[PDB]
Amino acid sequence: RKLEVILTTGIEKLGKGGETVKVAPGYFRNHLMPKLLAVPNIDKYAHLIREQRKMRNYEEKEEVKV
Amino acid sequence: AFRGKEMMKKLVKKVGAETLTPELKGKLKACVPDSKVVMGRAKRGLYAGRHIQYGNRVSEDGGNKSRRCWKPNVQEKRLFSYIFDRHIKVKVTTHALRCIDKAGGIDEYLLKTPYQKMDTEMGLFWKTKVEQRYAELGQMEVAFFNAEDEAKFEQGFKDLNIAKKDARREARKEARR
Amino acid sequence: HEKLEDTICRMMDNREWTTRLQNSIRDLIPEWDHSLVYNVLHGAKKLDHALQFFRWSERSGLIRHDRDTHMKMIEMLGQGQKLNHARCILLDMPEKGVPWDEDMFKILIESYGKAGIVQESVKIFQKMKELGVERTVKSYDTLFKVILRRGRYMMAKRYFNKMVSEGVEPTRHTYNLMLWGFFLCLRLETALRFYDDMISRGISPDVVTYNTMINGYCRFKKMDEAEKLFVEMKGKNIEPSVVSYTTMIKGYVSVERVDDGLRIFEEMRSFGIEANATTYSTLLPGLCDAGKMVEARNVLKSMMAKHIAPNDNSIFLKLLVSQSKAGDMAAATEVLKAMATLNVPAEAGHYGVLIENQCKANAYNRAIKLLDVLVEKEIILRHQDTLEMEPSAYNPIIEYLCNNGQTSKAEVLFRQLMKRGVQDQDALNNLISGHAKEGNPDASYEILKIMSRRGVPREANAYELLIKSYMSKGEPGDAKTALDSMIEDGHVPDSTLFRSVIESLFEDGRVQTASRVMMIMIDKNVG
Amino acid sequence: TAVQHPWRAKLDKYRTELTKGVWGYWEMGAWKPLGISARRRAMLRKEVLTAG
RNA sequence: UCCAUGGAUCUCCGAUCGGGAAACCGUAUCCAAGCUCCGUGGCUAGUCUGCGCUCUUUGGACUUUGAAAACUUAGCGAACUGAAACAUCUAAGUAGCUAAAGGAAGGGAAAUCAACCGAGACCCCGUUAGUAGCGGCGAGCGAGAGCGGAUUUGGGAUUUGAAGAAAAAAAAAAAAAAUUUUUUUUAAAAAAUUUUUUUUUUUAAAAAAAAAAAAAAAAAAAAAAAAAAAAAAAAAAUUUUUU
RNA sequence: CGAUCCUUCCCAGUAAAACGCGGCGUGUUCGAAUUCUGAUCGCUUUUACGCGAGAAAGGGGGACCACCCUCUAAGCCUAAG
Ligand SMILES: [K+]
Ligand SMILES: [K+]
Ligand SMILES: [K+]
Ligand SMILES: [K+]
Ligand SMILES: [Mg+2]
Ligand SMILES: [Mg+2]
Ligand SMILES: [Mg+2]
Ligand SMILES: [Mg+2]
Ligand SMILES: [Mg+2]
Ligand SMILES: [Mg+2]
Ligand SMILES: [Mg+2]
Ligand SMILES: [Mg+2]
Ligand SMILES: [Mg+2]
Ligand SMILES: [Mg+2]
Ligand SMILES: [Mg+2]
Repeated sequence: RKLEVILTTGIEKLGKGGETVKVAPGYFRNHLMPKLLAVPNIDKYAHLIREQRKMRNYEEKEEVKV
Repeated sequence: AFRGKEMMKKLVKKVGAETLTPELKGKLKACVPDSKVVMGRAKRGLYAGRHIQYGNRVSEDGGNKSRRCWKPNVQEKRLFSYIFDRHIKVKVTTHALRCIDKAGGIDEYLLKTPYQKMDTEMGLFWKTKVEQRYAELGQMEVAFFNAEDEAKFEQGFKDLNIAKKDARREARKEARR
Repeated sequence: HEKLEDTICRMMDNREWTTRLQNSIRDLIPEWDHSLVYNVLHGAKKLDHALQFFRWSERSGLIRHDRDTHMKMIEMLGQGQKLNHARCILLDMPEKGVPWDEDMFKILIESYGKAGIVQESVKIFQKMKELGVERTVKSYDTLFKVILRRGRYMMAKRYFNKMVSEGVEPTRHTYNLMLWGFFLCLRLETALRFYDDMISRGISPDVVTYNTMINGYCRFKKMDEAEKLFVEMKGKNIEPSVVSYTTMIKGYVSVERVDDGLRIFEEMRSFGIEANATTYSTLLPGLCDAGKMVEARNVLKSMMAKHIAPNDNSIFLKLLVSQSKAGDMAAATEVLKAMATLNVPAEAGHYGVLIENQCKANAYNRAIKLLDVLVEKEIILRHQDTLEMEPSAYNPIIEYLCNNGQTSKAEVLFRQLMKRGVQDQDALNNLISGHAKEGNPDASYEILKIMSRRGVPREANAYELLIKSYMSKGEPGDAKTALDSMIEDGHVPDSTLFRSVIESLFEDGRVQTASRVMMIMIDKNVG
Repeated sequence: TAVQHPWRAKLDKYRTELTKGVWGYWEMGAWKPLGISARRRAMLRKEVLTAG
């Protein structure tokens, strides 16, 4: 069994931030959930991560271009 | 046996029977759990409907039968809650753990499970508390800031910290003096 | 490609309003603005979809609605008589920071007026300035449109006194609406005094103004005054309205004047556009009650020569029965084909009345031709229809068809009629006689079984001809079967039929069956 | 006059539904159960057929 | 004396304010409001005001449900005994202990039966039948469906009007067959009512003006008042009106 | 007062399955099925999300498969006997 989770930061062997990955249930439940390294892949948290990353990455892009 | 009726009696007595319309009474009967929960420790945990079974242990050659029991796979676990930002220490079955994994956390399990499936007055309390906390967060927003505003705020906190540390040093000097 | 509002409305039309549909719609929309919400609300296939979208978009925090969005919601909520919805939405607008405008209130007043709940229109007209909003001109006119339609006339007088008290100039609309209410509510001298008050202000009457006067005088049963008002109307160098001449024809149809309606019909060539649907809707009952036919067939041709359907669809059967009782049979098929070609589904009465009219005058063959396509299209088994085939419409034709040939289509027609409501004794007896004389008395026996199953009482003579049709064809065993059915029914035959039955059994070699007939005539003592 | 046939109201309510199927029908690619259960539909059919 | 109705008084335990060897001991709860009496303090000293308790009234704060035979639904659950011993089996989900609910509870309108014919929620009574089936295939245990009765019931989700270039149809002309086939041109004409008060006109008769309402209880809740004539109270010019 | 809808429900950790018991349920594991702006194909419109067509979901009927019949689970309420 695996759980689909959406990463909030970059993890070395997993993937980049905002990307959905599959992890062991104990891994997410006991490490990634309390440290806010990943959220469960449901629609409310997917929407939250997508829109907040859109705002922050848009601010970073607008700062980086000029 | 008739757990819905005895829990309804407590609910009516606590709230007040004058506050309740007939249609609200009909609705509240549909929400109060009435599952067959007998064992005392299940009323204090989150078992998701698992309950101890009693049956026969059957010998191999003779077929002799003696009474045994089947116990649920209960573990005391700390489950992280997003809306309280802390761990909640609950006696759960592993079946309830698997249901919570499917739901996406203890908060989402409490939000999505209907009132009748909570099986327990304490489960009703926790579901009500998490629903109220999520309703409070549902009327809020956060504003974000430009990187130059972020730099100004970083410098503002730095000046506050330096003022606090110099005030502490001067307080130490004056209490020494 | 596609726009976004029509696929949003397709989404709300095809799927239940769940949370995942809302999430799909929210992920579908890249940017929120007022025009998107306006075109979604305009394009919604149901009102409940529009209300769900309007509440979800203001409760999700995705947008804050503006004045025209609230206006559209209140307009279409009151147009479908969801009055508390539009009241409660309007009563939350000060708290949203969106200022009240007068036009929202006057739409809500019209909404309460369409439901005939004019008391609330009066109340909210009073409570405009209590809430602190302008009440200048349109609110008065629509309040009058609401309350004089109900028939409040002295309240109209007082409210027009308040209308002229606080320095607001009346327009032609205000006087026309109160004039319509006063002429409607049987106040002659009041409406003439208000006409004088209109003339004191010196605003020029127009086509609608003279139309209101001729409507009022036409309901006064005073047509000479309407004609002299039309003389005054022509004297004022104004173009003739179609509504004015239609009102003339309505007043011409008080008792007789179909020919005056003809005479002013050629006066439309100074107007320009003749064929409105309401004139054709209103001219037929006068000629139908009068009994005038020659100048009606040509304009029945003309109304489909200009593609016009009447406002009332029951006018076709009225003209059918009047024109058939006149005697023009061959134009009744033209009326049937016109009914089939405009919109109207032909019902059972539209064929049945013509079947009766054809049967009463020696024209049975094309009646059979009509009945064939009536059976084939199965109009009798239609549930939408209101006009059903009357007992006058099948009792003579079943008599003819059974007495003069085929009883197969007679029993087909009556079996289609039994499924609707019909268990008439005369038609079933006619089927019995027809099947007996056609050489098929088994069908008469099964019709008698239908009588026994359906609770219809049975004759004693209908058994006699069944028995003798068995005996003529050479089946006396079936004759004894029918005799048993007759005795079990409770009727006793005559000794001549007993002699014929016993002889036909004896010369057929059926000794024991004849012995049973002999025993039953012992038990009944009939010779 | 409504108690001679008290089943006309149910029949008028379910007339458009009863054309879709016996137990259910397909809508938007998925199977959907019928609005009247099979035993109640059978009772309605018996009431219709006992009156011819 | 007695009866009917309504009142006054109305010790204690069980027992619930705390303790407790049941019928005893200890108990001014606590806190906002406004009122007569009470006492003390302070002003420029008069219908002067500002601080208090005790007890009275109305509230709101803690918390006190609560008993009860059998029936019901659940949890746990024997052994003697029978099998001519005994271990599967039987006794028996019985005895017992425990919990919760109600005057009844429970069940209940088919993811049910049938067999290609059809039935039509649930429970109770009769029958099928000690049959089918289960079983050291031993001892024993033992249906269902159907049929006959009793009661006879279904309701809801749940429904919906969908407000007014080319194809087709209808008119006029044309040809042919015994009506038919083909081509050519085309704001309003519906929205229905009654009471009361005042001032006028007009031949006591009936209509004119301007003032207040009700033709709402669709939906439920809150409040005032419960039918004719007369007595008293309050307001007004004891008396009238209302109550 | 005013024509009264603004939500207990999102609905699968379910049905089934393996082992153990049992009053068809239950302990431990585990785990589906058709649509989530339906899809596919054809048509005009001549460059639609219209019009038509076909096939698509589950349970049961003494292991199991095919066909047929019948029903629609995974919490609606309900008198009397
Ligand atoms: K034993
Ligand atoms: K023995
Ligand atoms: K022994
Ligand atoms: K019940
Ligand atoms: Mg005590
Ligand atoms: Mg023994
Ligand atoms: Mg037993
Ligand atoms: Mg017992
Ligand atoms: Mg009890
Ligand atoms: Mg009781
Ligand atoms: Mg009951
Ligand atoms: Mg029976
Ligand atoms: Mg099977
Ligand atoms: Mg089988
Ligand atoms: Mg069948």
